[PDB]
Amino acid sequence: FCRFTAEGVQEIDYKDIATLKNYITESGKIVPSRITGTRAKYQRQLARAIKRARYLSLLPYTDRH
Amino acid sequence: RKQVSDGVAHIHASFNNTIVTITDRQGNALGWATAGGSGFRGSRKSTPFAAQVAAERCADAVKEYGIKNLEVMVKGPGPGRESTIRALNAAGFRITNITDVTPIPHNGCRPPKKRR
Amino acid sequence: SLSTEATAKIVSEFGRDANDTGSTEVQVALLTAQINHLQGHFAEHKKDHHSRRGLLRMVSQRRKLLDYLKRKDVARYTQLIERLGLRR
Amino acid sequence: MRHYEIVFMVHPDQSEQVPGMIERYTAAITGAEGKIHRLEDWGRRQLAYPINKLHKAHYVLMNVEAPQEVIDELETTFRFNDAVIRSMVMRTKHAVTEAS
Amino acid sequence: AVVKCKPTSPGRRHVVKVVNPELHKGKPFAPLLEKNSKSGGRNNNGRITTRHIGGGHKQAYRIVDFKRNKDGIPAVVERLEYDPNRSANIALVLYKDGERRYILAPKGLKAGDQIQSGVDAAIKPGNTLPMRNIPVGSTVHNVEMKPGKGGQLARSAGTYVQIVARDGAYVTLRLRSGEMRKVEADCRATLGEVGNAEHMLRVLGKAGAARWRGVRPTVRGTAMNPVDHPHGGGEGRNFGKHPVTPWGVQTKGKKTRSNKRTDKFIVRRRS
Amino acid sequence: IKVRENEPFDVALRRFKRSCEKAGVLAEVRRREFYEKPTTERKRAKASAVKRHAKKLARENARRT
RNA sequence: AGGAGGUAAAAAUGUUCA
RNA sequence: GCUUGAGUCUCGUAGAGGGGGGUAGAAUUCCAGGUGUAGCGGUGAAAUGCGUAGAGAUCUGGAGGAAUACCGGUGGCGAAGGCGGCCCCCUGGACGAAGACUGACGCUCAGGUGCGAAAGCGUGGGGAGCAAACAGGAUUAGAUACCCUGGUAGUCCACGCCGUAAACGAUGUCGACUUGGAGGUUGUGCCCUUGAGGCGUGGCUUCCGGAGCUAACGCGUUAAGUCGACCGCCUGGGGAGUA
Repeated sequence: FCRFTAEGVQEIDYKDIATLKNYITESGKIVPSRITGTRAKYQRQLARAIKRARYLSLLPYTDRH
Repeated sequence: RKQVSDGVAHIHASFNNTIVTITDRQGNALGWATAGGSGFRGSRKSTPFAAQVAAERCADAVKEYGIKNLEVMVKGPGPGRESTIRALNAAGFRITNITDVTPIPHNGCRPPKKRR
Repeated sequence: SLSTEATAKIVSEFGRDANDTGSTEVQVALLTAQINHLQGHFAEHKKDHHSRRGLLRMVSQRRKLLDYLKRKDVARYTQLIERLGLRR
Repeated sequence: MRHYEIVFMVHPDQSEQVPGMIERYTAAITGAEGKIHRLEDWGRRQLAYPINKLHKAHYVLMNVEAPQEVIDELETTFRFNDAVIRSMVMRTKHAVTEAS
Repeated sequence: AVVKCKPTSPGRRHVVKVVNPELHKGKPFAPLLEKNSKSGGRNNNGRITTRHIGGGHKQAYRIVDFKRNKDGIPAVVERLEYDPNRSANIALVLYKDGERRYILAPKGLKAGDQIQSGVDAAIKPGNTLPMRNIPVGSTVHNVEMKPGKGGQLARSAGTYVQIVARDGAYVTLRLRSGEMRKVEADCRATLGEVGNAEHMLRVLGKAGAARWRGVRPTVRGTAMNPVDHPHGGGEGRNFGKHPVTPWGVQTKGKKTRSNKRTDKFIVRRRS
Repeated sequence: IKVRENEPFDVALRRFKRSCEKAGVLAEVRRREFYEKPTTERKRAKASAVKRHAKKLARENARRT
């Protein structure tokens, strides 16, 4: 339903935790594209963003930490 | 005795049994009760009603310590899991916060092929 | 994998000028430049099988051209094999 | 030369000794004509999860542009320097300078 | 280079030669050499205490610096030698002040590299430095037990010990067998592993191949008479006895470890 | 995975657990590995899913109801 | 409407041609 | 000679394409220690097994090995086999844009050469989990099976070998032509980005379907439609893909 950088093109950064936490559930899971209404190309960069930020301890792997 | 104020209840609900133990916030256990020791041998061993009396018989044996509020950490899927906490709600305790600590791996070791 | 300056050097050397980039002489030398550079890659690793198939392709693409050049112009063909250093 | 977006976290206590370190790493880089773009020192913030123990570490972003040889010089000073824990280097994409 | 020979004769058809083309094909450094006679397995009393020893090719002793007491004097690896008293190869290094010494040659160490010892060593193979300067999880060799003692563990071909944990003044290492020893933190260790790891791929082939290594024919106890070996006797290869040594001690499963003064350091026994 | 409803709740009301996973992935990583049926049964999953989508746009008959 | 948990231990054989 | 075949050069784009080196978190098992106590585990039921030496459960710490949850989708890439945690180095191919260049250098290809899941074989390491063989307990008329508890090779790594699969869209490869509808994915140009966009232009890809085609099922612009070039292959069943 909703849209994002698909119209107002921008590069999804991993240091940006503000826009990044919208795509993360309370458990610490990556939400599917079939919900957020994002494009496939921007989704993959976003998935890579989560994995990079998770490595740098900016986002939790799970909520049992 | 020690008279511990608070405590954390743990529930290990598997598919064929449920062993509910009550410990404090530091991890040191203070008593437990199983559905396998409350009679119920076999088919009844994996039932929510058996999970009910397990929570009741664990509500006892911790009387020496008398804990007011209780944190709940349920673990694993199965027949109990929900009837053990509702029975523990009516047990008299003060359920603080209920959580789910199921051990989900990130595709670690390989699970069996069994069952046909 | 042939940086732009290396590509620009050989192209304006084996042909007429920078305008000449598709002639047969140009192609053979430019492909040989990639193979000579890629020789270092398969010196080690030895198991990068997928990229090798890319090498064998340009190897035969070179051989298709040389057999064309000999069949069309043995004059320039003889001068190309001596300037590039191949053809036993 | 290629751009880099290295990010390395240092130990909490050793954050009192970190400022001099940034200027030490950059010196070897510009010594090899490596241009620097950012130097954004975030500061000691919370670690979402325990790393070898002790959370709340100090973050340092560098955003460097340098030759390929000087970075392995730089990342080897990360493995064997136990003050700095969990380093990470990245790709170019024409290094930027603004976000925090 | 694990090269297998060609059968031009029986006894040469199974031989697998391990050749290293980088080994100096000349003579070793004369000053660092000294004679080394053969015992023959005979002690002070002249009796053969250790059986199966004698003959072999005459070899000289190359004094190898295991200790590594030089600090902050960068040396360069000149050439790789062949040592008939080891299993690994020895590198003839040259220091800055003109000193020449023999050291064990690690895996990645080609003639022309630069090594150094001391606490100011960079973490690079060949460099020797105390274990509280070496990162935990690293791989070392030629490790000591007592500070400045010399280095006993992991010294043969393709051998190495792993620093598994470090607590205070005691660093626990995981030896090559699987033992989990404890050690003084002042014990110097050399980074990397011991080179020439392809040594174990070598097969001797001839019976004489072993004869010039110094080994000597080993006779099975079953072939003997009862007066020589507990096994002995028989009238057609009979045994019917629990396997033992020539001295009546049960072999094949019977621990002989009994030190008790050094088990304080040993954490876990091999398995 | 973590609920409080801080003070006045007095009832479980945890629908949040089933919303994450808790059982769908446990009765999946329980047994039966295969490495084969995944691509088989999930190619089977959306095969029938597109046809329920097809008759979604194909129930325009009369039938009289 | 859209998605998750649970739902059958044991039962073999049947001559030939039409 | 020429250019619409083919190939090359300049600029960008997407991707589990490939090889090598490090790194991370969850979890399983094992080990040491504290709390604490009669069961635990398993199943249709049960038993073997583990357990008062003190398990299971719980908490702290440690060691390993293997696999990468979510993202993940009839999504992407590769000749095929097949490949997905993160990062770095080396490196192949494909596509698009506006042009220039060479000038038919092409298509196919017996023999030949290389790659080629898994299982298996050799040398040397590794070994948590899973698990042939095997053992034990059941089920049973019997059960050298299905089920349960254990468990070796193997599964993992490096270097060779083997060359086989329902290696399958059961559809050889290249090229031309012949109505459409709805989605997915990745480039590109123009218009008011006036607002999650509108209209054309390419590659790859999924489902439904027209003519035609087919024995029928079904295929249907990625054809099994209409043609061309070359290659491989079949000639009743079994014997036998054996001697």
